[PDB]
Amino acid sequence: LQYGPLAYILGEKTTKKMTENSKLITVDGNICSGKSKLAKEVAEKLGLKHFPEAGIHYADSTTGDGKPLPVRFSGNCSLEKFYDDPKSNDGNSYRLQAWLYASRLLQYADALEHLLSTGQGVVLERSIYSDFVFLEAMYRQGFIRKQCVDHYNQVKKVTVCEYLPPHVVIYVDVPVSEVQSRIQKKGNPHEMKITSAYLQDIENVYKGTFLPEMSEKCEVLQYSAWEAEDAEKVVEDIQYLKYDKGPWLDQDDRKLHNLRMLVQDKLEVLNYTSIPVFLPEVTIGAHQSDRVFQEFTELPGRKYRAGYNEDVGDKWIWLK
Amino acid sequence: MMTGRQARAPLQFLPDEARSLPPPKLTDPRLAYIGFLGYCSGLIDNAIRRRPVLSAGLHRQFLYITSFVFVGYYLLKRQDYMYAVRDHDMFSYIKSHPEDFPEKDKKTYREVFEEFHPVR
Amino acid sequence: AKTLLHQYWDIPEGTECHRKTYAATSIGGASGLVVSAYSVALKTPTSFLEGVARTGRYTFTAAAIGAIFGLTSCISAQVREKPDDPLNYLIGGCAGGLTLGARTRSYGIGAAACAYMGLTAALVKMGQLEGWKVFAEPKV
Amino acid sequence: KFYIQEPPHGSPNWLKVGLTLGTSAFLWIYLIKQHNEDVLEYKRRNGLE
Amino acid sequence: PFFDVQKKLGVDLDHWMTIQSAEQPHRIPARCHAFEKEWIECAHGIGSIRAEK
Amino acid sequence: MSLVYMNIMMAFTVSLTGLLMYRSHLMSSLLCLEGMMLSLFILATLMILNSHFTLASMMPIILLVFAACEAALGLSLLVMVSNTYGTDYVQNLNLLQC
Amino acid sequence: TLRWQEDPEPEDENLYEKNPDSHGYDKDPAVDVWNMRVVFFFGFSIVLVLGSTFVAYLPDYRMQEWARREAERLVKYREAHGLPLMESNCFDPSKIQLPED
Amino acid sequence: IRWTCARSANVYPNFRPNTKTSLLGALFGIGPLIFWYYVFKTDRDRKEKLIQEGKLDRTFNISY
Amino acid sequence: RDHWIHVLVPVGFVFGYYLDRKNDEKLAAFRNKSLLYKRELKPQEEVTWK
Amino acid sequence: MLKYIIPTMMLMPLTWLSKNSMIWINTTLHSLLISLTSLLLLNQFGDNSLNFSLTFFSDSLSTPLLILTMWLLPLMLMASQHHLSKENLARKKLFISMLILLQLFLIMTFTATELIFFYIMFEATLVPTLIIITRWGNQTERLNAGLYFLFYTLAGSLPLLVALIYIQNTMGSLNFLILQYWVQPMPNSWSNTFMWLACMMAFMVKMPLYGLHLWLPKAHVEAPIAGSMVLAAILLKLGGYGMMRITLLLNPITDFMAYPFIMLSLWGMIMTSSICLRQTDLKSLIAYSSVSHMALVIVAILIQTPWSYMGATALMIAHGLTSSMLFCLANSNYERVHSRTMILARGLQTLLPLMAAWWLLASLTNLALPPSINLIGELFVVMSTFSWSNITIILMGLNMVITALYSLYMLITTQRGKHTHHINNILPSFTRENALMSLHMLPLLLLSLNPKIILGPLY
Amino acid sequence: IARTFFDAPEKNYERTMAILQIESEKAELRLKELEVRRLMRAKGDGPWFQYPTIDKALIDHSPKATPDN
Amino acid sequence: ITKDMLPGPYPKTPEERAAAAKKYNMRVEDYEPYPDDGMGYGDYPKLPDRSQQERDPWYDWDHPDLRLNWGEPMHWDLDMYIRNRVDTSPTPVNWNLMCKHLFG
Amino acid sequence: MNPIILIIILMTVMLGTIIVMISTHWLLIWIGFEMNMLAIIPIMMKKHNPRATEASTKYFLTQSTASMLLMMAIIINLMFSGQWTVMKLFNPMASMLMTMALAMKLGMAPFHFWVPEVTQGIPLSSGLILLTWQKLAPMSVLYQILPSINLDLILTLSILSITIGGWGGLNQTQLRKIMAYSSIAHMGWMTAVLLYNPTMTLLNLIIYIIMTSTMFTLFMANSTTTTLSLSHTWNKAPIMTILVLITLLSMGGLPPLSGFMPKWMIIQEMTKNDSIILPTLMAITALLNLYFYMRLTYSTALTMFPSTNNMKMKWQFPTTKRMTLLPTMTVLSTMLLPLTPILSILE
Amino acid sequence: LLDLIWLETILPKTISLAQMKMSTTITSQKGLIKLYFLSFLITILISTTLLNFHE
Amino acid sequence: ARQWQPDVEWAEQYGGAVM
Repeated sequence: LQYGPLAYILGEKTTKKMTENSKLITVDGNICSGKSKLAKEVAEKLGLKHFPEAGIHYADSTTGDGKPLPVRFSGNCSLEKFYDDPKSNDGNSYRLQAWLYASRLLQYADALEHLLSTGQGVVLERSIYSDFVFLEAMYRQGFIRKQCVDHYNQVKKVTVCEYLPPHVVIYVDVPVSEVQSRIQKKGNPHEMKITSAYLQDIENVYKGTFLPEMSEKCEVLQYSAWEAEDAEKVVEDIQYLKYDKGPWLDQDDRKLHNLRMLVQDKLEVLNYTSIPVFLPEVTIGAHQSDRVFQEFTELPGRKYRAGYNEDVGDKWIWLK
Repeated sequence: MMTGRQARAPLQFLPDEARSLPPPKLTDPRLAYIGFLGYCSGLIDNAIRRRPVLSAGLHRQFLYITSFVFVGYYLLKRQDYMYAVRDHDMFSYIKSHPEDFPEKDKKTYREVFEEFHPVR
Repeated sequence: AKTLLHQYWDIPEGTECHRKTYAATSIGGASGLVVSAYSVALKTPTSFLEGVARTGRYTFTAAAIGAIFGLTSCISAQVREKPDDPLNYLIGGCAGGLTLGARTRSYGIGAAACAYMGLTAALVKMGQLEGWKVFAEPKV
Repeated sequence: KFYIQEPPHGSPNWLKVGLTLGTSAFLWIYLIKQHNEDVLEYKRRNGLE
Repeated sequence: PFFDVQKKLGVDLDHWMTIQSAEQPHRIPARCHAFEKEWIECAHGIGSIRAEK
Repeated sequence: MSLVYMNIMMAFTVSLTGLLMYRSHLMSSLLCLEGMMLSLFILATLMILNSHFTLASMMPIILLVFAACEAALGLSLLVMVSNTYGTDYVQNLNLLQC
Repeated sequence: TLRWQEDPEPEDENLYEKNPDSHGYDKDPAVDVWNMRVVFFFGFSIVLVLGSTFVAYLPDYRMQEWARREAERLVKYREAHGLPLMESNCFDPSKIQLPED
Repeated sequence: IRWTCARSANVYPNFRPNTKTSLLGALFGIGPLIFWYYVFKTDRDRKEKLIQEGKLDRTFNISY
Repeated sequence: RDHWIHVLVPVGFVFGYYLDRKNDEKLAAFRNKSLLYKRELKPQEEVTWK
Repeated sequence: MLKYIIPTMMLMPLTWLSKNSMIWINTTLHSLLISLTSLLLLNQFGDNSLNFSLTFFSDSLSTPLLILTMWLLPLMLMASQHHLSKENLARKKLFISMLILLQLFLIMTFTATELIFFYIMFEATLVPTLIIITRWGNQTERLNAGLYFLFYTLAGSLPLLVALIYIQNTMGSLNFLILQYWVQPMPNSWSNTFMWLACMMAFMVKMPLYGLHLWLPKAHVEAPIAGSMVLAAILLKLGGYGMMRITLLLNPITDFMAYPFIMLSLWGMIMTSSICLRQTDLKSLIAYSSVSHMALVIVAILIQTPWSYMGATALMIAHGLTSSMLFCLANSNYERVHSRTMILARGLQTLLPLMAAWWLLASLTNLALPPSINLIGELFVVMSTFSWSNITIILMGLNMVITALYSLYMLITTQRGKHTHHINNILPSFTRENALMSLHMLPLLLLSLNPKIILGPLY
Repeated sequence: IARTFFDAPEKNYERTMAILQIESEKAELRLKELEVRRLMRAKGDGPWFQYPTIDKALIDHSPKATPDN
Repeated sequence: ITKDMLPGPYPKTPEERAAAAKKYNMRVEDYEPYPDDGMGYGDYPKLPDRSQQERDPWYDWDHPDLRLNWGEPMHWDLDMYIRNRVDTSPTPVNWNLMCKHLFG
Repeated sequence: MNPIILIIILMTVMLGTIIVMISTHWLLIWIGFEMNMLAIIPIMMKKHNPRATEASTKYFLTQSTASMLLMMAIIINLMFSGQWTVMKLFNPMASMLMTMALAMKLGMAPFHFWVPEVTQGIPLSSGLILLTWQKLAPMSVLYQILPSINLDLILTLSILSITIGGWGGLNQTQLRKIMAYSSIAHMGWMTAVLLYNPTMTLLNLIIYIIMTSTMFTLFMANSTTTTLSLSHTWNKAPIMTILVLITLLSMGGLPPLSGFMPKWMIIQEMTKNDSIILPTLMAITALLNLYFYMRLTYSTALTMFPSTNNMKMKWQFPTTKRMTLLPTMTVLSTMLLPLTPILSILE
Repeated sequence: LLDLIWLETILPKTISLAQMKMSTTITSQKGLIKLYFLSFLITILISTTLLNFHE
Repeated sequence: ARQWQPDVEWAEQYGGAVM
């Protein structure tokens, strides 16, 4: 552990490195709002680190060699199977939603750690505060059951209270008709199987339950499809904001020290993701879990710790 | 029980009289057992942190064994000292009070009578 | 609580059944009073009269236990013509167990109470005969 | 290289290894010196030499 | 356990206030100085059982 | 022993029985605890001044101060309770039954 | 009704399919043959036969036959001096002090 | 499987202690024990009484 | 060595066997002192048994 | 005794540093070497026992049990390597380590001259046995079986610890030789009555006694095959050995205080035997047969005559061997048909002739066919109980019927008749199973030639 | 077999005699320890069970303000 | 095998009796459980108490030796009424006549 | 909380306990007890939850009543003896008051009601600090006053504590309440032998401290607070399940583990005084402690409860918690039986 | 009747039911400090007046 | 066939508010 109470005692305060550009900016929108590149555009104006949107294999890219592991080890779910079969009997929809929520939580922890450790601002896409807008969009379409929503609400309630909201949230307004036009334009074959009612429900829960929810905890900026093409106007708007709302103002060095100690422990971050609630969508039996774990240990560079793997060519093991 | 014995020289781990006793040998079975305990603790330390158990951290295992052997040697020396103190106090109290410990007339079996209970 | 056991034990076995029955009834009533006090302290009754009713029920149950045990033990020790025998206290303990079953309005509790209370009373008489000590003075 | 992120335990902490081996050697030499002193003191006190 | 740190280290922390016949400011005597002094000089070093009997 | 010893011991006893039977509030129990401390103060200083124990006269002030410090701590806890349920009732401190 | 994720029970394996010469010890044929050889050598030809030879040639177990030889001495003494073949007392009655009554 | 589970693992949850079951258990559980105890106690008491009075034939009895 | 492990059990016997012999050296307080086997020592025999 | 403890404890580096394919070969080889080494305990003298040091000794009673234990370990290693073939390597090594620890605890339990050391390792034998039963048992009821076994044993045996500490405080020593020369008679009092009960009830539970046997038809069924071997072949005999050791100090109260318990076995070995006539389960049948045989052992110990003691020793050894062989045969059938019920697989002599021959020989040795040592032990107990009382022969003779009445019954429904049509996975017998049967049986028939080495310390 | 593997009966005999002597001495020592502990608990005149009393070095023997003390 | 296939407690209401008769593969009016005297029988049916020798020796059974069919609810004492054990087959003369003649 | 302030508060707790241990004046014992209470109050309020506030309030009220009864006993002994030296008391009423005060401080039944309450509402580290460190000073005070301790009262408290602890731990699902009831039973064991041989009380205190430290360290390392997460631990790390199985085996007094060492020694000091019924009864009652330990080992290591899909993510991250002295405390608490006579260093 | 019912009833299961019932009665507390302190007062009064622990 | 391991209802009856 390179950071802890001892480094804080000797003088490594996080308020010494936080500048005026050290802001957490989250760019939102629909599934084809064109928000993606826009975030990258922000990332090439204020010198902020750009984290891409967390998929199934984000944690596989974070750890190990960075390669995506096979799907039986990470996720055990498919996005294409969800698009083709939104009402599957194996519970792929809620399993994918829970895995995506865990990946978004890990990405938010990594972003907070980078911001509190280096003082450089971070641009994210679709943080944990904007993941339930998919979940209800599943449940309002009859894709999942009510107990899945109860389990998701329990997990979110017990794990979202320990973090801080972003400084700026950016929303891109694109209608569902132009969204389906873009979907036909790209040509990913499983993506035309999505329905217009799903996108309409996504937009409805974006506008009625999300923007009023964090109107007060952060500064909200909404753009349409042609205001988003100009990044200079966007960075001019975010550079002229007076941050006087939310809980980011009353942050002492002790509170940020506690937050940095929290986000650097990845097992503590994911402690409450696997709560012992037995739902058929997420519960994995004993024999299957044993077999999959035994397969996972046999992967190269995975049996031991990150510096004690001889099969990948680590030396001086007997002195470590 | 021995609270009044170590009441005039308090907080002494090993007093001067403990130097009159033979020290434990370095090849003692108890010292070897304590060293084995230290080696087992080193192996557990390797195991719970996902390391090669018999391979990683030879210096840490050696430090475990050495520290365990050191502490065990001092504890064994104190243990034999306190048992010697117990025996010395017992023999002194027996010698000082001869009337409370009378020698018994040790009869042979030609004079004593034991009841016979047949098994049949 | 030491004078009650003393006044119970100073009566010789199988001599006067009335005094032994009264002493055992007093001991049982004291035990029931303690149990009822702890019950009304730990579990509050919904009314004052409910608390008095529960206290009276517990006290009467334990007093009946003591009276039946003492009466049966003294009568059996009188009619069997041996005072120093744990079988008399075993019979008294089973009579007390049957009284417990009659109080709780069930049969299985009565049978189990007969067995275990007879064993316990026989053990108590055996300890009184052989001088067994549960709160032994430290002598070593 | 193999790992995308460098492990904290990729390279041995040579200062900690030095302190570990040094304190182990110091404890061993103190133990054998104390044993020799104890046996010499015992032989002096009890008269067998 | 009663770790006699004071007697091992030779320091005095609360022995001046333990008894009543101890040293007092301006040598003010208590009303039972002689009785407690006699009891203390009896029971010194003979143990609690012999002291009480 | 003297009469005032009986009276002070009876005062301590009735304050102890007042503490052990909570009625509605917690401030009342805190006041009962400080009444117990006051009776201890009075008993100790009466015994000390009767027998002309000179040095021991330094003692009851400490017996005040430490216990008085404890009282301050108790008040803070009550305020924290008053910050949660809005009142100092003892029948709200039952979240740990399960 | 939807149920949890679980692997189905695997089919029962037959060791005679992939190895018709299997001894039933292991799937690996060389390991199979070596395990059979180890069991048959150290069980039958090392413990059983040599153990039977050891027990058959135990050096006068529990002194048993020795007592027979001693009997062939004692009777030979006690039939030669006219003594009784066996006395009814184990110890000498002279050296036993009975309690008075 | 139904027959085996009924014969072995279903006997206890469907048992209720009543007068019939208790009387059958007491009659067939501690009846023969008391009977054989009394028989063997009587025989061995008679045998010990005969042996200690020098009445029973125990001439060649040296293996017991 | 490819199969050094096969010396683990036999030599652990032998050393263990040796340990038992050492125990005999700690139990020789009555050697040639028992009333049944008290016998004068033969020439060039320092002990009756080891 | 250090020459057997040290190699047994060095078996753990042997089984923990071996390759993933040669753990079974190495462990079986070295345990067979230890079994060969075990024959040096036969140096027994007609007057004095074999005393090694202040801590360990071995007379002629512990020696057959030690030889049986160190012979039994390789048999468990060969038996338990088929239902663990697909198991993870670390769990395989943990299972082998549990077996090794159980053997080490047993062979230093049988040799402890001091009684509290005997108690300590007599209860240290609980942990590996319970771990094996509750970990590698198959069905749901292994947890309840483990709870029943552990709690019966401990609730019976804590007063044994209290009584042993009382003996150490009263007599001044717990060494068995000192107690052999310092034993005082126990008079008639209630304190001595409960002293006898506290000393006896632990071994009563572990024998098992009828009425305290409820943990046997669970723990002998839910356990795996090696667990069945140790459960039926050592631990019951360990309770019998402890009973033989501790009945020395309880004279002459035993002469009446054994009066109820004998009846509790004399009738008991009838009833449990009758249970084997109406058992739908093969493993339960073997367990109740074990109950009956050990009840006969209980009667033999309680009447305390020399002939009964030698009969008890021979009976314990022979019953251990026969019960282990029967459990092996039942486990082979369970592996082939994947169900434990006896009526499912019938007519197996038409398909498996040599295993039918092993079944016939095991059943013949079960019903005490002369001149096997089963018949020798049963006969000697019969002579001693006839000397005890006359009508006891009736309680013997009826048993002599009912035993055969289940044994041949166990021979018929599993081997004779028309085979089951729909069961078509009856593979031919492996060499491993036949080798296991021969290694179980040939020592028994060889022991019929020279039985004087298992006839107890007063032979 | 007797020459190679088996111990002599004389060696076992004398080893058993030594063992019996050692445990007999240990048992007598244990009984004497129990008797000594009981006696020192009862009377308290020996080095054990010496519960502390007040040290007499804390007394002030200087003349006080009042002569009557 | 599933948990609803094992025998359960004694049925009292008619729908539980119907479900029990459906479980044991028999008609509802042919299913008579043992009396509820607390002897552990549960809902297992009371069969007409006849030995296996009384069955048809020529009809092809699933188990020809046992004279039994796959899925048939077997008797509580089937291990007692096999052809190797006690038989209940009718006799040419009466039982009391046999007992009287033999005793006389 | 600042690290400097937390360190200062922890050294204040240590200083208060040391002040109780090393002082020869009753007023300093009282001062150290108030120091300990006042300095340990904020550790229970580390998270600022309503449950923590209620737990701290209950702990404060119980400790305040105990300290006031202790001061009453000190004042009565002052009146009837005229001195303050920490030794035997010179009034039976003061001895009774002090004994029930220290019983309330230790959590002995029937003053045990706060122990399963309070330990549930505070974090794991603070619960460990409570259940191990807070029991050192009252045990020292009980050690110093054993010539004046009534035997009937202390044995009644011991048997009540053991029985109530077993019957309370028989019911819980939460780990912290289980450890609280186990603590109550263990202090019944430690106080049952105090008047016969206090060296066994010291030995049982040390063994209990090591075992509770090992179990709480394992729970902190696995971040488990209920039995179901402890069941889930088999997928994340099996070695932790093996360690908790061995430690729970040792905590029940199962030989040859080190937990058989104290209680057996306790029996060896109570059959010397011809008390046979009480140790047998206490062992029979401790079988219930063994029962719920067995239930925990059944749930954790002897079987495999089902896990969830997100647990796969936890396979990709090594643990980074400072598991201080976990292997040493695991070894010392389980294989310490063959060094049993080392207890003679505590005589 | 004997092995599967009555011997299973008298020794292990009646004891198990007794400990289960005692465990349920012990831990039926509502978490109220007032009742706990009333129990403390009852315990002190019993130990002083009835059991006579202060003499 | 394979070894039985606890299912959902076993873990549910082991994971309530009270045993």
